[PDB]
Amino acid sequence: MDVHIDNQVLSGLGTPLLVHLFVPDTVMAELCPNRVPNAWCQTLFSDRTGLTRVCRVFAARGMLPGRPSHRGTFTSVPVYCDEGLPELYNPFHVAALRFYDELVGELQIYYLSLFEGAKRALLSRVPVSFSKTRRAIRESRALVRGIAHIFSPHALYVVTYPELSAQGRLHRMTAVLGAPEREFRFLISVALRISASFREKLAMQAWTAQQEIPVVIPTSYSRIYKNSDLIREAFFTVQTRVSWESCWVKATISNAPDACLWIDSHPLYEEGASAWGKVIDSRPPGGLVGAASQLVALGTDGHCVHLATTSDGQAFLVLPGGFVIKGQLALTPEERGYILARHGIR
Amino acid sequence: RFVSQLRRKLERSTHRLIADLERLKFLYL
Amino acid sequence: ARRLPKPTLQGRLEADFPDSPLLPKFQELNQNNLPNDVFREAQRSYLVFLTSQFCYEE
Amino acid sequence: NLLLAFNLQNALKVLCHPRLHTPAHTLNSLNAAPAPRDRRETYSLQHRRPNHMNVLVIVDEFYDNKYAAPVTDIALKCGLPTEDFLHPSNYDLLRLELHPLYDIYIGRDAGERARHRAVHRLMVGNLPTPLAPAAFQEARGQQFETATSLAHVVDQAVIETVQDTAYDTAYPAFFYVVEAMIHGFEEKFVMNVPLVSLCINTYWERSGRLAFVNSFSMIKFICRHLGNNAISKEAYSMYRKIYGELIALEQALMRLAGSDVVGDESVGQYVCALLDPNLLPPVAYTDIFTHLLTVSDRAPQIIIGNEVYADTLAAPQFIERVGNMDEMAAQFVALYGYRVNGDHDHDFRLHLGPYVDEGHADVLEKIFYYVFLPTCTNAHMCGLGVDFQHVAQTLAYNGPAFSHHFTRDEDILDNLENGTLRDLLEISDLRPTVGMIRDLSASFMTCPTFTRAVRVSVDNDVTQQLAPNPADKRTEQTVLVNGLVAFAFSERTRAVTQCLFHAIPFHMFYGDPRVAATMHQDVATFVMRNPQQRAVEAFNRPEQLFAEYREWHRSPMGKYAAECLPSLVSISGMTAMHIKMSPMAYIAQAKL
Amino acid sequence: SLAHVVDQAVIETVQDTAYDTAYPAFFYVVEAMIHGFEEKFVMNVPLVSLCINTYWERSGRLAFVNSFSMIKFICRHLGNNAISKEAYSMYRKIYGELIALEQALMRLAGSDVVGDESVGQYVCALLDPNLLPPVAYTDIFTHLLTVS
Amino acid sequence: DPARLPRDTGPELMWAPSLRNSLRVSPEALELAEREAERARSERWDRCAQVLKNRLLRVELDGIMRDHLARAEEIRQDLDAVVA
Amino acid sequence: PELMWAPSLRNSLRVSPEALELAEREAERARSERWDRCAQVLKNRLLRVELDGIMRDHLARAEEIRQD
Repeated sequence: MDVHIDNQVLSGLGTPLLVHLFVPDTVMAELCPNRVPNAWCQTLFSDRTGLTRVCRVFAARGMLPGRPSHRGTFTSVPVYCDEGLPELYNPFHVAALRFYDELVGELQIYYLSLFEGAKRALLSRVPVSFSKTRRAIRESRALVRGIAHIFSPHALYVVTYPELSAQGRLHRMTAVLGAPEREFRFLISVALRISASFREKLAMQAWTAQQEIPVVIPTSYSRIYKNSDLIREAFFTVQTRVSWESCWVKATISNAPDACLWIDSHPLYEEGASAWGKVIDSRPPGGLVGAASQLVALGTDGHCVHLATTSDGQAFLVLPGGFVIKGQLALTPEERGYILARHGIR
Repeated sequence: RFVSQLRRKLERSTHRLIADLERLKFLYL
Repeated sequence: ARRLPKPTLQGRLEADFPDSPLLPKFQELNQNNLPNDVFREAQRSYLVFLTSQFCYEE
Repeated sequence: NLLLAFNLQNALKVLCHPRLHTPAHTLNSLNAAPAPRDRRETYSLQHRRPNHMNVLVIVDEFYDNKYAAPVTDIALKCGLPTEDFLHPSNYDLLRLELHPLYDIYIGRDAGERARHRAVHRLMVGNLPTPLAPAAFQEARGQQFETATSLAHVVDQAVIETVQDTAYDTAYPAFFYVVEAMIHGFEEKFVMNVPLVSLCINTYWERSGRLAFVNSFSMIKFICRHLGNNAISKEAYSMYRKIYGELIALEQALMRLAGSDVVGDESVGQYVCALLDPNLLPPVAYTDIFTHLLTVSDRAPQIIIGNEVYADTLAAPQFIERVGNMDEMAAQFVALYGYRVNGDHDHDFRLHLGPYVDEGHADVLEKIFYYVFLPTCTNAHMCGLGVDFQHVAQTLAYNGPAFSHHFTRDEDILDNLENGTLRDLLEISDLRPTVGMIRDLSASFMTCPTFTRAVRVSVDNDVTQQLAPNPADKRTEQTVLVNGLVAFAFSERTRAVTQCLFHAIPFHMFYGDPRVAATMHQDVATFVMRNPQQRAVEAFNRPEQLFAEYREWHRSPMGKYAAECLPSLVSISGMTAMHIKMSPMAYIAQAKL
Repeated sequence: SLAHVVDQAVIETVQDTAYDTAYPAFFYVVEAMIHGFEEKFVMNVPLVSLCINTYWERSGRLAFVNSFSMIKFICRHLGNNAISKEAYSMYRKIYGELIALEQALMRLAGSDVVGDESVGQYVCALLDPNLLPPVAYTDIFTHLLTVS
Repeated sequence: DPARLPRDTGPELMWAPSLRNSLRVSPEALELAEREAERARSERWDRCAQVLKNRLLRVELDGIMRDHLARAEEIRQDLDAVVA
Repeated sequence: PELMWAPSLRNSLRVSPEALELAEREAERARSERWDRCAQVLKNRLLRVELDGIMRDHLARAEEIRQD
């Protein structure tokens, strides 16, 4: 319970009330491989979308709960959406975290899964952490309760405990949707406009390939890939469930820091949720010929479609087979600032 | 004083029963 | 998405044994909400349910 | 000139270090290699979760229009001896065998870089037949017999009679429907004492060998009940010897375990795999799924058709108990309406019994299903699944059991009509008089509706939980709920029972294509087109049902069980190869 | 590791069965009649069980081991006390030994595969589909030149 | 204007055939994956049919479960007002 | 021998005018199905997290039962 009293006196500037929680290792293992993170709070609104300041959450892992039943990581969620009096709760209201060590993996949590279980679980001197002395005397089992998670179907333990007035006001609060409805529709909107840009670039040209990346191709390429076999190019737009892991936003976050290339690569047909948001590097002493080795290793991928984004506002789609279709990236810069505030600072 | 026992056992029987109805609801979906 | 093939179950029992005490507890069903063969097999299932009921109570 | 001995115990100062058990260094060395293996496998890497729930669509769909028959590398290893395993022609298999605790696979380059992934070899028998041949395992079993002073109560005779029992082509399929209707309940079994007391008696008089060995619940009930001169004496002595074998073997395994504890819990769950409660038996009629969630420190996840159920408080949402049949009399028609007006695909409700409170802590049926049965019978049985509605329509839409004015003690075979029960009872030739068929049909009031298969994924032990990849510290295991494992089928049996049973090749011991091709006319074409798949080690199985890498019993166990001679030494060798490869497993192996 | 489920005594029975110069010719006219398939076989089940069980007693040896399809049926259709235990156990031993030798050949040929088909037709003549049994009653020919 | 060649190996030049500029394709594995994924796509269409119907069933179910409490509340408020 | 077309930048794809305009429409048809299936399972867990609230409120009202 070390992180509980570690960000309860630090996050009190940006947030009135702080919640203490657990994440099991089993539920967040598909967020990040090999438990590489060791956070950033950004609660987005359901009907009142906007943008909010980012709050920092101190989390430390590898340390168990008081229960021996499950052993997982520690976390905390700030609650600061409730304007003025926090007696109102916003229902169907997400809270999004950016847990990280070196930014990797994302977590989304409803306020309703949080708050329903929070009521369910119930000549100087040196300065003393009065919260630390008050935390130490509870030390019991029923402070922690297991609550199912609506995003990912697992039990997420919250630890609340009759500590002080700050949690004391918390369980007395009650009040009388569309928060994940927007982010899917937004990403599919920009994916539809990108596929329309590729449609008009294939239309103003002949229906042909320019083949930016060289790779050798067999004679049976029109057989083993059928005539107008755009099955992957059909279903590409359904396969992009994520955006903030995608390389599509990696160009927009890298405009201010200069310009490299980013790759969203997907399986020809359901071979696995492959890869999102990687780098093609010209900075290190691998150099431009080292980046060209990566790009020909990209074009030689015979079982994956590829999408390329540049940081300067251009988008490409590399077919398996070295073929490519040029395209444009440009969008209304309100959504640029929207994504830039969704990730971090403007 | 005999009204404060049968009434109490019957409302205990219905407060277990409304939980049984929500359990039948969880049995449905 | 599918179940096993059906067993044989030749003939009908209700057209053979009118002296069955579970026969008055048989006709609480409805033909007119479904075709004839699916209602027939639903009648088979209800009859074997009530047969198991009679064997269990005895 | 002092004659210093070098035991195993003096090597525990190096064999018990965690650096031998983390594959993180060797996966760093494999994934930084400039030229990985080109031949990738993609057959049983990851258990994909099913969306539906009935397994007949999974089996039928898996074998429908299938012409690809790929095999995994672990099955490719244990099919050739030592001398050619180290040959330079087999470098493609030698390239990945580089750690005894880890059979590292490569997977696929479906993303960007194909990463060498390491799954931990749990028990010592998962070493390949090249680097640990079968005669070495039988001789280690003979070391185990003298190290614990085991007293084998079974002779050769009981082993050979269960052996040619499971090689009987004309095994009575009516015994399957008796096992299916009782399905491991005490109060249901006492309803069928004059049923099975006639069944195994007439099987003992017709063929001389014993019946009902294809389920632990039936032989345990035969050990508890029916000793009152119900069966003949020589038939009952086989069942008594079989049940004495499991308690004697468990006593030998705890003599191996020793009287030392870590913290407060015993060490017996670390050294062996049978004494580990987190291993589950492959067939569960009563509840154990809520039981191990209360006793395990490692967190299990009983995945029921992509529904997780990782915590113990959400018990009735996923699994309901049927209890005994007396309190269900208010909800008989309610359960029938759940049968006929329920959508069983996308139904994530488990219909089980209560957890029985025995002192054994679930080790005896694990022993019987894992070290006894696939060695006395050389891995030649499969786990079928019943439809309870079709057998319910079979046992009650007959003549005499419906009328109730047909008297009890008359033969049923001369007045039953020409239904499927007639050809079921004709090929088996027993004479169950009506009335013992009546309560047999009346058991349907609290039989389940379908035999669902479920993938319990328990984490490893803390000694061998050192992989960096958090998806491979889990070793999954399928368990076929409410269905019985069963022997080979006649074609006469299969034609009259295709509307009753469907086969599920779910386990390494219990997915076998010699038996599956009998009672399923889809794999009967599949092994007709791919006859090399007829071996139990190279048989293809649905990866949404059986993930071979993510499994407790891998293909070397199937190689040993298929080719062991069924006798005492094979049983002791199989129970001696279920020892884990933990550091304290090395400690308790060095002590004895 | 081919396990022999057959024993020496069963080999002695089938040997002096074939060496019996007094073999009843009624089995031969029956096998003329019940050629091949099982639907013709299931209408003569009391006949074949009678003439097997009287030859299990008039002599000691067994009968109907001249053809394979009879062993295939008697392993799978009889066994309901139509014939005696001592006679039926021999046929069960024979049909167990045949599948035992089959699995021995499949453990010899191994998990090798070339041209998405096994090497069993190349490693062994007895696993080749182009080898035929000399006694044939079904359409093995038209089945053969679709798989060959 | 293309030209057809069997083989080469390992150039520095970017537009030059090789074994390293060869795309590793397998027609059999991709076709099976496609045929199976097509089946999965087909099964994906027919889950969006009758949640309207199950929603109507749960609506009438909560109606008849509100019926029991609407029954019980007035009977519980009748049995305590006889104290006068 | 097997012949491989050498990489030139005049190597055209096999000409695809009709490929994409039905493809994006069937893609969005599958996409709406994916989205409302995810919304259905979201609403299922959402009704299961709200249902325990009214039961906890009823078990809180069961306190006043114990003194009556």
